[PDB]
Amino acid sequence: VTMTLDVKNDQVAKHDFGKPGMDVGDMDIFSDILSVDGKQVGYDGGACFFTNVTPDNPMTYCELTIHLDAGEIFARSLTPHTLAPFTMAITGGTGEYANSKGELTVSGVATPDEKYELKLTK
Amino acid sequence: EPVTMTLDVKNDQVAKHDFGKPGMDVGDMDIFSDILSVDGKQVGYDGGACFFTNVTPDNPMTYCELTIHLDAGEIFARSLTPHTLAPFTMAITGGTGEYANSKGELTVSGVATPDEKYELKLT
Amino acid sequence: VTMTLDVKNDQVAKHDFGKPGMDVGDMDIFSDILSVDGKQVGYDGGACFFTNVTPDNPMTYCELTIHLDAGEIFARSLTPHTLAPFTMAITGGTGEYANSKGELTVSGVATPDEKYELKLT
Ligand SMILES: Oc1cccc2nc3ccccc3nc12
Ligand SMILES: Oc1cccc2nc3ccccc3nc12
Ligand SMILES: Oc1cccc2nc3ccccc3nc12
Ligand SMILES: [Ca+2]
Ligand SMILES: [Ca+2]
Ligand SMILES: [Ca+2]
Repeated sequence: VTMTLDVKNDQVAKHDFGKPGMDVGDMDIFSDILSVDGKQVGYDGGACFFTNVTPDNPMTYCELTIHLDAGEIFARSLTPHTLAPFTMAITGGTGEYANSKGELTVSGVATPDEKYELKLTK
Repeated sequence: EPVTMTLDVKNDQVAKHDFGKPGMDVGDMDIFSDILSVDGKQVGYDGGACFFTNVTPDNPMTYCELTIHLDAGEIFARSLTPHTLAPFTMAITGGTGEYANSKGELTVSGVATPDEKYELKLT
Repeated sequence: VTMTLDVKNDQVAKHDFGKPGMDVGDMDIFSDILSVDGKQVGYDGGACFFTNVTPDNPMTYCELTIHLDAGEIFARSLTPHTLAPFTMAITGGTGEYANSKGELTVSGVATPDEKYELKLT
C-alpha cells in the first residue's frame, strides 16, 4: 500500500524554550490536513523535540499519527529537520493498518509545500 | 484468544502546561501519573503525556502516550483523539513481560472523574 | 545478542517548569554520541517527562531512539530517573533491528561513564 499525501498545515506551535532561538529542548507540536488529488482523506497530529541543534542541522525526535478512514498509522523519526526529505519509521497502526510496518518520507517539512510519501508493508 | 482487563484509575500527579498563547491552544501539554486498582487493591501505576495538536472550540485533539506498569509487565498505548470527557480508545502498541508482543485497544471512560476506568482488550 | 555502547552527552536541555526543582511535568531533552572502543558508532536522541515525583523517587516516562549504521533502535521506560542504573524496554527498530525486542539498561546516566547495555531478542 502506497500513498502520496499533500500536507496542509492546520495548526502549529513552535515552542522556544531555553535560550532564545532554536536550540536543544525546543519543540514543535502540530496538526495537518491530508489530501490526495485535492480531496481530504484525513489528518494527523505530532510532536518534534529538538534533541541537537547546530547552525547547519537541527536534529529532531518526531512522533506522528496519521488518521485515515481505514485506520491510523504511527510513525517516528530521529533525523535532521530540514526541507530535505527525511524518512520516518512506520511502527504500526489500527484498522486496515494494524500490524503494519514501513516508511513515511516527509518532504518540505513545515512549509506550504509539505508532502508525505507512505510505503506500508502490512 | 483476546484478554480483557478493567482497571480503576486514580489521578496521582498531573501538570497541565499552558504553553504558547495562554489558554487552550495547539502546543499545550499534559503530563500525568495514575494509581491503578482492581477490587479495591492497587495493581500498578501509569505515566503518560498528552500533546494538544489541534484546538478549536468544537474539538481539542490530543496525541497521547501512556505506559501502564503492572506486576506482570508493562503495557504501551497511544491515541490521537478528541480530549474531552467522552470515552476514547487508545491503540495498545506493545508491552513487556506477560504483555510482550501485545496489541489491542484501551478505552478510557470517565476521564477526570472519580470513576475513571481503562477497559483493555489485548490480542 | 548483547551490545554495550559508551554514551557521551552531546546537548541537553533540562526544563524546570512549574514548581522549581523536579516535579510532575518537567522534561529533559537530550542527544548523545555513541561509541565502542573509542570510535563513534552512532548517536541518539530522546525525551524524558517527569510523571510522578516524590522525595524518594522521580519517575520519568522516557523515549529514546538510537541511530546506528545498521539501523535504529527504539526504547522506552517508565522508571526512576536517578544516577542509579535503570532498564528500558526495546520496542522495535529499523534495518538490522527491525522487529527487535528486548531491554536496554542505562548506567551512569548523565556522567562521563554512561553506558547502554542492550539485550536484543
Ligand atoms: O516541526 C514541524 C512544524 C510544523 C509541521 C511539522 N510537520 C511534521 C511532519 C512530520 C514530521 C515532522 C514534522 N515537523 C513539523
Ligand atoms: O490530559 C490528562 C490529564 C490528566 C490525566 C490524563 N490521563 C489520561 C489517560 C489516558 C489517556 C490520556 C490521558 N490524559 C490525561
Ligand atoms: O535526563 C537526562 C539527561 C541527560 C541525558 C539522559 N540520557 C538518558 C538516556 C536514556 C533514558 C533517559 C535519559 N535521560 C537523560
Ligand atoms: Ca530555544
Ligand atoms: Ca496555551
Ligand atoms: Ca519543576
